[PDB]
Amino acid sequence: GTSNRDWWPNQLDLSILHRHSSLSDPMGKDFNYAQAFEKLDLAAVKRDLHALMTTSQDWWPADFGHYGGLFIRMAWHSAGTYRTADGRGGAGEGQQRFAPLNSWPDNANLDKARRLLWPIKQKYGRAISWADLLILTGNVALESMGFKTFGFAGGRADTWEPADVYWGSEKIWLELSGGPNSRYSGDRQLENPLAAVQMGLIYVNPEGPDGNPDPVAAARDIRDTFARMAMNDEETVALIAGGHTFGKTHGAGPASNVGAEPEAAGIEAQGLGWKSAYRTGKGADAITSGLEVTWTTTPTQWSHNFFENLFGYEWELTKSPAGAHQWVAKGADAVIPDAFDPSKKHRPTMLTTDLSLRFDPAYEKISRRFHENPEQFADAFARAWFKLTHRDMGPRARYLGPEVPAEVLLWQDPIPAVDHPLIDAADAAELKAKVLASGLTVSQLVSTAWAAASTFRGSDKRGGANGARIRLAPQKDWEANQPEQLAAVLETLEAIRTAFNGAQRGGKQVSLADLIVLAGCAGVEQAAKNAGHAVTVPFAPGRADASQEQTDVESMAVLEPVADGFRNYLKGKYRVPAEVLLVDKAQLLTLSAPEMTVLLGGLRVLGANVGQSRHGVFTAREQALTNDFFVNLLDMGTEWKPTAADADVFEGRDRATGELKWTGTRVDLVFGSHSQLRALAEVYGSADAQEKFVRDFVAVWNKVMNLDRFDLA
Amino acid sequence: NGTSNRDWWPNQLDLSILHRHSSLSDPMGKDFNYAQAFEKLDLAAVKRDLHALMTTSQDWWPADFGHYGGLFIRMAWHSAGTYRTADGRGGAGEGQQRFAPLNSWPDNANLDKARRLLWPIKQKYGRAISWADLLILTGNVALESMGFKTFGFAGGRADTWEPADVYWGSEKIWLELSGGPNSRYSGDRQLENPLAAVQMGLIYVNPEGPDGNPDPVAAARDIRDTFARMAMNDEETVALIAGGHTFGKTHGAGPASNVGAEPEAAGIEAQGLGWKSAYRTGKGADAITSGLEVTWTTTPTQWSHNFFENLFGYEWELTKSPAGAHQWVAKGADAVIPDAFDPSKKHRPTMLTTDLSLRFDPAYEKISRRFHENPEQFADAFARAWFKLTHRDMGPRARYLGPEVPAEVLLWQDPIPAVDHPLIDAADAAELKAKVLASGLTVSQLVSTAWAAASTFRGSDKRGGANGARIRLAPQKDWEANQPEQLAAVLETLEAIRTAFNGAQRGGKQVSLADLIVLAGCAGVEQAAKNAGHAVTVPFAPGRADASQEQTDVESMAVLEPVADGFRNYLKGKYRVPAEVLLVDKAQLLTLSAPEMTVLLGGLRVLGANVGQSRHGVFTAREQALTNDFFVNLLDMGTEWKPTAADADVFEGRDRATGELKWTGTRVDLVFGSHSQLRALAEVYGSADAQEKFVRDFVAVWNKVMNLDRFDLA
Ligand code: HEM
Ligand code: HEM
Ligand code: NA
Ligand code: NA
Repeated sequence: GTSNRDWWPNQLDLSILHRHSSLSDPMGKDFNYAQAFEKLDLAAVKRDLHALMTTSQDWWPADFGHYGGLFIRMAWHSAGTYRTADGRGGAGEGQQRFAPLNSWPDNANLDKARRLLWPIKQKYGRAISWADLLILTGNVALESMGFKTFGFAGGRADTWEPADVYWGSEKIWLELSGGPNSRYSGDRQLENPLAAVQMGLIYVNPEGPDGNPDPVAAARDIRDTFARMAMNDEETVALIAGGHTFGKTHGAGPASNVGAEPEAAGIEAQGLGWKSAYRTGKGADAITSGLEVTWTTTPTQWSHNFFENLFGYEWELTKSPAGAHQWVAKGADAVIPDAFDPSKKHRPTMLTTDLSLRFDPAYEKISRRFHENPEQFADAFARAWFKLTHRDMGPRARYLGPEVPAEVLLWQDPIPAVDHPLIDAADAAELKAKVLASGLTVSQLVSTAWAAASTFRGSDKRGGANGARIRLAPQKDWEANQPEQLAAVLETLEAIRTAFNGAQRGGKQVSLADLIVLAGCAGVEQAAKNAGHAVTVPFAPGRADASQEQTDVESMAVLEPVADGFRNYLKGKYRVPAEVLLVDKAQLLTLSAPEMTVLLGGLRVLGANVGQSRHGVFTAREQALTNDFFVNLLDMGTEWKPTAADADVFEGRDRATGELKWTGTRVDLVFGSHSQLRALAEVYGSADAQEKFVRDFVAVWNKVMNLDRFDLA
Repeated sequence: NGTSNRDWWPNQLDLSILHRHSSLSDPMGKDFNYAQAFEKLDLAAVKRDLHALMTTSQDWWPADFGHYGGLFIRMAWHSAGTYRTADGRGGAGEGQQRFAPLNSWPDNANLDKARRLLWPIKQKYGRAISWADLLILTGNVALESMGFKTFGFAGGRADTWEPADVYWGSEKIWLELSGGPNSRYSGDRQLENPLAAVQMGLIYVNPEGPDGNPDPVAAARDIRDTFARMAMNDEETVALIAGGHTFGKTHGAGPASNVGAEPEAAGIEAQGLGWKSAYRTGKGADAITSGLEVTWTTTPTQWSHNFFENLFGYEWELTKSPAGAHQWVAKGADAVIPDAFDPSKKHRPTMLTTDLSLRFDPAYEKISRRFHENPEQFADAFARAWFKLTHRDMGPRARYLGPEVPAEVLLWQDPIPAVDHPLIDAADAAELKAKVLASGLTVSQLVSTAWAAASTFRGSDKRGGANGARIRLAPQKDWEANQPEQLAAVLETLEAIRTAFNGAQRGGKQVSLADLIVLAGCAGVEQAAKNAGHAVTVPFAPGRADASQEQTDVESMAVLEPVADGFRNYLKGKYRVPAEVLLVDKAQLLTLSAPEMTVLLGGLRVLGANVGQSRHGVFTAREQALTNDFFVNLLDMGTEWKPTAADADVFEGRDRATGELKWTGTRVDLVFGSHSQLRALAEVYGSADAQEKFVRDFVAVWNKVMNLDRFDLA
């Protein structure tokens, strides 16, 4: 059947904002995963997982009699889709069980691994999510094989539909770079927000870049992709060598023997795929990647044999039985066990990408340190494995269960504990009046609180106003945050704070994080009063203030808003139209289309635009909270045309006289163009809508202010 | 553009249709009730404002003849005109003309203008009048302004907030003529169900003639077919076409190549409008809409009997408009038709091919002549047909709101008689459930009968459902999916219970068969829970009434026959669309989400609801017990599944280790173990902590289905 996307393939896509509705969720509206998980007998689950490890199923027999390498790969791929650019991907939603990830070529045969876990999932039901179970299974694999993990936290609630993630524009799986939808340009520059070299890969190609078996060039791709997943060189080496201490690859025959991926497979395959016609199609005959490498002499036991082999041999370029490029140790004896025939041994083998860890000079230094000092290796891998598998989990307040590591890690964006009584409702009223008596304006207050709170992204639960990181580097100097204006606001609020905190008894104090948000709340109430309407904006205390030393400035970079349509801001010129970036921002903020619409129309009239731009400020009562954005946008008495200077800026003129009334950007005018968004704008621009507009604006503002408040969850 | 799952797997089933229209996309609060808003609207004030608008010409789209009435009648007829009786989809009832694709169909060109003219009134009255109501009300006021007395009007069409998911065809080219790679025609001009238009982007037919051939006789065939697929017979069809074309004009002042992008394709600066034209002033006298240039009557802004005087009073010659389209001009006629803008110009009478159909098709000619000779008959038929057109998708009369609702009950409304007696109470319900369970009717029989009765409902046009007890009447009683012999036996037993209970009452209390069928079904579900060891309560609301055969139009009922009902593992024949797609379509008509579809189907399988007692998907050894066995067995990896060599749509589930046959299933059964989203939902209900959740969710969805048509309780 032909669909709107067929007819109008470039039209904006709002359905990404309405995913994850109560309609698609099988759990009741009142289900709380954390409450379920907190009563799970986690130790029982781990005993069942430990037993599974060596309980082979004949439909996918265990290599070496142990599923631990398969499950480590499964967990690494669950986490391994994460990109720092947008926070999207990662293990936190269990999306490996849905399309497309369940059918990526790099996820081949992980369908088998997840099917092996259905009995346990069935047994414990809603008390352990698939998302949590994939990671826990990887940890138990590690522990069953003699590796001491760093810990584990539960709390990843399951999702029920595919996420809407941009994974690239190629139309062919695994397409090599330089096609019509190439994700590379320039001198091998990978397009943001992507963090993989080919469509359907986790990070890099195991043969080498676009299949060229050069370990030195492959290392460049490794470094780039892993940095786009928030991993540095030490962590990268630790992870790759750690993982490839275990198990094996599968390439026993030609790939043409492997059939349809799960989403393409017949109904009878019951959710599995990659059925293979090569011999038995499984076990000793399995084909996954097409490579046939076994790294260590004890694939089912932690060891330091990976680096012993890597540095103890020179390596020769060869082909697997499927024709893939891979490496074999020169002159070596047959010392590696076969996965099924106890009478057969094999030479040491390596991937191109493994040899990267010796042949890239910076990696070699780390690898040599880890080979000489395997205890350093083990501790770096434990820490990296916990970061890999937790990087999208959000604040430590979300971590559940008895195995949470106590050590606070800089990458967690930690927030200090609160050790003092909080302000009450009368205190909050006192502080709102003091803020308004200071002379800070509605625009100042709104804009500051907006800046602080709107760094949140629901993709990885980073950002938000908790921490008061807006006062620290690098947030205080981001262009969108108007650094000179911001510093003046913060100085005034810090003086209010000092004065209130100095008058208290009992140890009650207010943090700057809370006062920044409360102050914005006062600005919204004041704006409403300027419009002739008394409203109270909700406020929940309990945010704390992080220090500079507790803030990783490099990792915070990815949270800079380079496009924030809510402030009519674009840092530079992008290929993607500004309205598309607005809906992307809205999705990261967890807003629906109605919420996005009200929020933006209110922010325009409040003075939230960066630089005090008049674009979209369709009011003569700026700093009053009215629906004037919508009534003026929708007025057919005004005609709009792009300016000669800038096609992305439009003038609104009176249709009869030509007199200039307004200017606006694409982000402003989309609300009067897109048929769905216009329908929303009409509700808030109707003559009965003043009360509704204010109430819904207050509700969405409070939602934004609370996005990172998992202490209140 | 970014690659999507639909790009990778373009045939994989689409569940998002079941989760449209969530609370997320709706700007109104979850407790907004449009009916309550509407009932406090000052409808008379609205109508005065509409009357004023008719002659308030805007310079960006100047009014023909100084009166927007013809544009607004066309706007309202196109709002209603997308309706198809096959699935009940389309029509005016959701205001979908303001969203894609309908807002940009070629046949809806310049109706963007019409809607924009109505924004000030919409703004002024806000939530108290929906767009969907306002489009039809405007059409009514246009007719009244121009001297035609309407049959009435009902409000209550709530607005919707995103595009509906309707199959409009498979063509990938607007307006494609027939016989292409995605043709909606095969055979001897057989239009594919559920479609009710000849070309992609048309309302019904091509005004030049079939595939552009200007033959009024063959055009008539397309008209009859498409109109019938919109629930309209010959009398109604002639009344509507001639009634409509009593007003206004078409627009074709220059070549079509002058007309730019439709609204969904236009630039942001167009602010939601489209079809900007570079021909002269682009508007008014110079307007280009269809490409045809026809004005039917000597008074295009006043109700008249001139359409049929012209149609029969002249012989007609084939000509071309200024844009090159085929149309007809009256041979020898004087210039008697006014110009829309220049008082000094007059024009000869002109007609479309499809208008000439009403004279050259022999059946239509007889009706046309009758209307020409008896203009009061014409007026009354058009009034009634205009009301039907604009209300056919509104559902039971209980939904109709406001002071202008016609009192007359019309057959097409599938009327249900008023209840005029006390209803059964809770003690009575318990007494009747006990009687039913003591009769020896089985769980299977009770569940199946109530399912059959209630699951005819479809939310597209709000037809069907268990109210009325139409399952006992023709044609429902004879539908294959309803198991006519079994059904007769059940109905005879329930009628005997009914008669015995009703005969013992005082005070006028009685129970309808419609309620008893539903109550008996509830008792079946209760019994099945008991058989599983579980206490359970199934909610029941009395108040259904029994309709008569005479209140039940058998031909209109035919389109409600389930030819595919995955919930009973039924498919009447072989179809091109795979059975699991048909299941999701049926769930959409039933208003079910994916979790509800899932739980419902797995429970109905174990209760014995399958047609013919088929064992397909009956994955239990305790049939007639309400358990989650369907899910636990479907998900057991100890079973391997393969299609049979006899029928590739039937699968055998064998023990993986022995080969022993354990079960058989269809595509509708197995999709729950294959589709990645459906399987996720099956896993919840197949978990060891899920038995009570399954029962409680099943009871809820069952009750939901039993009450779908209960707009008396709304
Ligand atoms: C440059 C990065 C990496 C590359 C190119 C890569 C590549 C691959 C490939 C091609 C396979 C074989 C799949 C198959 O045929 O079955 C595989 C297996 C595996 N990988 Fe990696 N890998 C990378 C990093 C990792 C990381 C970070 C971990 C975990 C910490 C990991 C753990 C594993 C394990 C445990 C296996 C064995 C699976 C089994 O025994 O079934 N790898 N790797
Ligand atoms: C066989 C069925 C029909 C066909 C092929 C048809 C075709 C058309 C076409 C091509 C136009 C010209 C559009 C333009 O260029 O502006 C039009 C105009 C119009 N039609 Fe029909 N029509 C049909 C039935 C209807 C019905 C059922 C009604 C309403 C009861 C209706 C009412 C109108 C009116 C009032 C106009 C004039 C619009 C104006 O003045 O702007 N027509 N029709
Ligand atoms: Na994420
Ligand atoms: Na409909």
